[PDB]
Amino acid sequence: SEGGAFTVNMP
Amino acid sequence: SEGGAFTVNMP
Amino acid sequence: SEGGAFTVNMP
Amino acid sequence: DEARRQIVSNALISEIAGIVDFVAEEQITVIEQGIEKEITNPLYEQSSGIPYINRTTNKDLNSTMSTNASEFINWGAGTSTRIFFTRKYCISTGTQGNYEFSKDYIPCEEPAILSNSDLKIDRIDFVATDNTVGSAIERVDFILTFDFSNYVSSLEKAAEQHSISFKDIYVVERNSSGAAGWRLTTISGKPLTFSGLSKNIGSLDKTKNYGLRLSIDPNLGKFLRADGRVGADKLCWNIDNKMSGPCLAADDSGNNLVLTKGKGAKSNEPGLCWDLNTGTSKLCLTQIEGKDNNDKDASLIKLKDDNGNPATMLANILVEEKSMTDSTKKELRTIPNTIYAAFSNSNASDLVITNPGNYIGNVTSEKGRIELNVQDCPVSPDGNKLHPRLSASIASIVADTKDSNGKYQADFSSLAGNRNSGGQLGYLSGTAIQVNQSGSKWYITATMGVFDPLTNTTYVYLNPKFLSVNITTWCSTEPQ
Amino acid sequence: DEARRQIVSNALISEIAGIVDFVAEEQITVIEQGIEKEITNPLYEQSSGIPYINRTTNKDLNSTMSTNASEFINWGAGTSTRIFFTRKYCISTGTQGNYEFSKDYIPCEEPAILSNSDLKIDRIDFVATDNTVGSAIERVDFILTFDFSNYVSSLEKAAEQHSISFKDIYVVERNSSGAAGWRLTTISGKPLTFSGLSKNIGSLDKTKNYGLRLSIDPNLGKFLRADGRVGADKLCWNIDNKMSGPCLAADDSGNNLVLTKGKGAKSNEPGLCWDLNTGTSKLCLTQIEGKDNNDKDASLIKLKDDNGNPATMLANILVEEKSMTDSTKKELRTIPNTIYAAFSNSNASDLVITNPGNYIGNVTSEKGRIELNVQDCPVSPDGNKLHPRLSASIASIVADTKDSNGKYQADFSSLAGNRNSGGQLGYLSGTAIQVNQSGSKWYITATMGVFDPLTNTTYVYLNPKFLSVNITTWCSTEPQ
Amino acid sequence: DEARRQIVSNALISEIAGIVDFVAEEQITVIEQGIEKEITNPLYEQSSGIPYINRTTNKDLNSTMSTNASEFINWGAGTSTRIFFTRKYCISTGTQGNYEFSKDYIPCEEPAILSNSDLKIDRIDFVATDNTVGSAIERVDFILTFDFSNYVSSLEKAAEQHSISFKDIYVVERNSSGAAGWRLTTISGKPLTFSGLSKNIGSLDKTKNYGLRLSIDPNLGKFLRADGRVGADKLCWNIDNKMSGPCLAADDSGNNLVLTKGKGAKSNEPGLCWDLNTGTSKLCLTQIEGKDNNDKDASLIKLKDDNGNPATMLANILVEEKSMTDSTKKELRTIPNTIYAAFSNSNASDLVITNPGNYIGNVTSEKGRIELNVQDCPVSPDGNKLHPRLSASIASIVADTKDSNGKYQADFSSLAGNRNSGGQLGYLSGTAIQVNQSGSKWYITATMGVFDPLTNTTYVYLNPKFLSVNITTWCSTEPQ
Repeated sequence: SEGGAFTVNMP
Repeated sequence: SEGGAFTVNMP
Repeated sequence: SEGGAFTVNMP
Repeated sequence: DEARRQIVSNALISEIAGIVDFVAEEQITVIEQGIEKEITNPLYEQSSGIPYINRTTNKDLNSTMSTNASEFINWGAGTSTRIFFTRKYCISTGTQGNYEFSKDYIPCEEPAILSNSDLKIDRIDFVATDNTVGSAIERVDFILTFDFSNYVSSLEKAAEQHSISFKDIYVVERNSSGAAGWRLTTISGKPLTFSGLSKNIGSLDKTKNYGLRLSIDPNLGKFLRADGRVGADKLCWNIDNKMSGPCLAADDSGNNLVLTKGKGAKSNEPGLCWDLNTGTSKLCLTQIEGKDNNDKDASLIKLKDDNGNPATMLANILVEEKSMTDSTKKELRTIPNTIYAAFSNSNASDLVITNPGNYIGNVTSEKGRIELNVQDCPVSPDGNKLHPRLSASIASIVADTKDSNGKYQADFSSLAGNRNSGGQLGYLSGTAIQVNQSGSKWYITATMGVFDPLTNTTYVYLNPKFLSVNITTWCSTEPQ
Repeated sequence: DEARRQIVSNALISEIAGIVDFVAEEQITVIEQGIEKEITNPLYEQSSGIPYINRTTNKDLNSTMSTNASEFINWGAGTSTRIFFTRKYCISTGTQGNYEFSKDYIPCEEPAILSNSDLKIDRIDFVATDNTVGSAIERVDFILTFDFSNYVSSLEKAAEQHSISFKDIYVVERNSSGAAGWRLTTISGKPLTFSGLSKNIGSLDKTKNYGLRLSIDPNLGKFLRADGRVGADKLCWNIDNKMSGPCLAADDSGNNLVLTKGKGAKSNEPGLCWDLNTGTSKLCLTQIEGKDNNDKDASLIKLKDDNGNPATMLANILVEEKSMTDSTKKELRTIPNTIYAAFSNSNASDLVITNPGNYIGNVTSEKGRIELNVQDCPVSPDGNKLHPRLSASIASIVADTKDSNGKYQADFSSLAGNRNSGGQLGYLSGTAIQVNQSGSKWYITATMGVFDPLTNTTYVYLNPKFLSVNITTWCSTEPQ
Repeated sequence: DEARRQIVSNALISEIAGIVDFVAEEQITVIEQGIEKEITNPLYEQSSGIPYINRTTNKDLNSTMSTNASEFINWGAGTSTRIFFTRKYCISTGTQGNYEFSKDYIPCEEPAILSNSDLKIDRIDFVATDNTVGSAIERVDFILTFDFSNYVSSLEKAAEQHSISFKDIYVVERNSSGAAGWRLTTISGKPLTFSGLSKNIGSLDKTKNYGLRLSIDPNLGKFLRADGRVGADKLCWNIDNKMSGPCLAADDSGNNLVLTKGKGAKSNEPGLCWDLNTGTSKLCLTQIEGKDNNDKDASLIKLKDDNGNPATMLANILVEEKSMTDSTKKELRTIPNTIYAAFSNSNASDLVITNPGNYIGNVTSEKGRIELNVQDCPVSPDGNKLHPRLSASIASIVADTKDSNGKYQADFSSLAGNRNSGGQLGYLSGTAIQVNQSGSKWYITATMGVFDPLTNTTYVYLNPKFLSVNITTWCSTEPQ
């Protein structure tokens, strides 16, 4: 099926 | 019984 | 046998 | 042709065997008003009528056979005899018989092979053990008329196959075709047994009508038999010539055999044991004392060798327990398996997910994945479908980053060496580990977030050699 | 009263059965100074005295009954006979008898009902098989004086219930009240059996004192008996009319039956099997060769079908092994269960712990916790209290932060969709997962530390939906 | 003197009983060199020679005893007979016999007392049941020559001790000393038994040579025997005096006994049970209906108490299933154990690895490591070497740092209090957990990376108390 990543933040 | 939390740091 | 450490970084 | 003789003898012995079965049941299972009921066999009621009470008294195999029609039982064509030994409702209307047996001792309709055969059961003698009405029968003689060693071989074969044997076979003769005219064929006043028919075949005139009298001994004697037709109330084993060993007896259910201690046991720990006699300990399944979770008196089973050490049993195991979420419901599970594995992306091209917010994966075809065959679940009791299960737990995880050459050094592919490849670590954001399945395969994939403080660059890694998991597999009624 | 007659007969048969049982033991278990020891029955020591050597010689049931007091044995009132057939210490000091039997064949004090009943055992005859002192006894006759068809029915019922049967019943008479005046009642010179007392009751004068002589045979040796009063040294089963099947025999312990291979087995793999005869394979518990941890020869048990494939057993399993920390001590464990679960705080109100340094949790009542029923442990052997156990291993964890709408997107409540919401991740500080219990409940709670680099804000989350664990539950002697 | 006569009679009956035992075995267990073999007894092979085929035909005890040397079997001095009834290798080199019996039916050397005693076995008659070669034997006659009521008492005593019985004892005479001159001693044309030598002792002339004929019989294989020398086709148990209980029978393999339901079972659930009779339920191993992984009809075994609740078995369990990777291969595993443990370094001195890039530890001596004893694996079927296995999964992990006192507060050594000491958290880089083994010890060690944002300092920790694992231990065919 499906697999997704994620957003991470910048200082 | 009890439970507790932990402290994290401020930059 | 052996065990080794790892290098971490510096901003 | 002996193939035809064999059919005739098989039918004859079938009839003979059923009749003996009926004589040998003092209590018979009858069907009164739709509910099975045990009643005394009409043979042994001094209140039953003809022919249940008919008895001859030639206890001796060499005594004169009876000539009284209410002592022997005329059988076969022209006789209503069969009615009294078959179910009342062999016809839908009901016959003149008064008993509905729970089982057919002989077929209601006589085997068609015997309707025109050369050897027929013409008359049956019930030898009485005493002179009381309804006395016990100690021998059943079957007079078979010939309409002579070929059939005896055939009959002996058919009786061998049906767990019965003849007490003796006699040659009988009569001057006519009356059922009361049967007498023993004699050589010099000595009744001619069939074994002695080889030497005396010549001194017999063809003016007589001959047949055989097969003598059986119905009484299933009180002793256990090779044919196993004796039920045992119990059975115990001997030790050093005393009856001090374990005993086997049935419980009330009819399904269970129960093993109990013998009188010689100083401890009360009965067991079933297997022995190869190959120099090693026998293995015993032994019942021992225990306590339940509420400290009340109880017992259990232990598979042990002769030293008291536990033994090994190879089998599939199901465990049943209440669901730890909703009680009053049962759950089944098998013994789990554990496999240590790490994901297998090594270089930056496969590792780094270029556009994380937009990335849409295919766990069936993603590089670096862990793939397994779905296990087959074992046998489960009716109405408890077992589902294959799989889960993974984190075993080792580091936020490794590119080195000066764009390669990743931290590697957990072998548990004995996880610390020997260190890598250049950043900050860990965590990991998302996902388990999916098709019809045949388990697919395990993972996503890890890492911040590199050297380059202030954020990376998302797919199935990295930096993350290793312990995978647990089992079958359960609790679905995936 | 047939109810009073039946009690007399049960007592009479009890005495008879005990006496016969003693006669039927040539080797008896006696006690000599604290210990049981096997000695020869005084009946068959040509060195014992009256009444152990007393023998009559009327082998024929129709022969003259002895009239010699050193041949028959007077019983009952006025006789010291009973002393010689009961334990020496039926009284605390000791009687004139010389033997302390390990078991009471007959009660030391005669059934009180027999002290004044209308039927009493007056004399017991030990019929000798030859003319040697201490010879074997081939029939035990009990002469019962009447102080005649009612009581025979009752006695036969009592003997039926006590697993004995009378060889024959005779009518005996005497001119006075001496124990040696007993002779057989005759009709035309023929001893009157009880089966012939129906026709000859009128030709018997009331001037005689009459009684019955019950004849019992002694042993039930050699052949196994239906009531199971005969012990087997072993028992083997037939295959194709040959004694080539497995054998069961008791080992020395008195607790174990041992199954061994038959002579027809081409392999040495004995087995016990269950068969439903409903179209599937029978299930067999078969012993096969194996090797221990030192690769020395050993054996194990295998539960398999007829195809050699493992079968399934539903049961609770205990495994015993030495503690992997402190040797010399044994520990028990059960088969575990695995539960995948995530915590359930989703919104900022429940998730964020505002002042972490001050927070004191109440793991029993915190929002988003995982709560389970404390399982019940199975039976364990005496002195091994089992404690319920629960543990948690991390399955997936990410450092999620508020999104553009103040919502947390990452959710691991379903293992098959852990990657479906990525969320907006910060830097992970780790997690603390705690397991507590009340009397009935497991409480699983967790605390996660997260730094949000977008806001430079420090967060502590309580029971978050972005943390999932594999919960392992089992029982063990090792406590929580 | 009856003491010497008793010794002589004991030898005679030993010989008699041994010979009788051989006749009563149609299938005998022979040793064809290195291995037991079932062969047809040479007595009942129509292909064997003298003296195996010799048969007399005097079925009647009053009939003429044979005078043909190829019919009776001459015994004792001057005869080579004993060779054919003893083992082929009673001398290390070998006799003229062709059979190596697995057991001695009679001793190889005739009892030393019988070489010169006054009563000797002179001739053995094997009474044939018919006129075929190798026919079954129905009576064994032992002609004992006197070199007469003193010896019969002794012979009867010795036979009483050996579980054999004389069909009859006859007086035989001969005019000279030939083995075929034996004829039955007659009084007025009627053969003289031993139950008539008392009254007819006077009419016998001393000019004849006298002896005794003890007649025995071989086939005692109709009713199961106490000594277990008769095989059962099946065995069923009783309930309430009916043959409605479970049944045991051997299958074709020779290895398995099979339990099946009785006719009284309302359900088809056969079971074997253990019962202590100490006030608690018996434990039963019962076969029940089930379904396989493809929902096809199948069965399984259930260990249950009388309430239908699962029961407990203490044993080592092996599970067999196809490898979830290669499929074409089978793998074995044991039931695992779970241990919660945390590492045990607490202070900064032990925690901090000063120079990680250069640091190489000794996992067998590092402070704070987890150390356990390597488990022993249970017995496994031949060719399935079991290896001890161990794995660790992360249970709790935080990136703790030094507090204002240089101490670390986070502690996961006790699962019930993992959250009670919080610590001062930085950013987690992850952990590398390593498991190694020597011959006797498991060593579990770990390395954790942590960034402290307060001091902008990078840390590497060794075996920290704020990292805890759930340790899984088991045995498997899959290596470490």
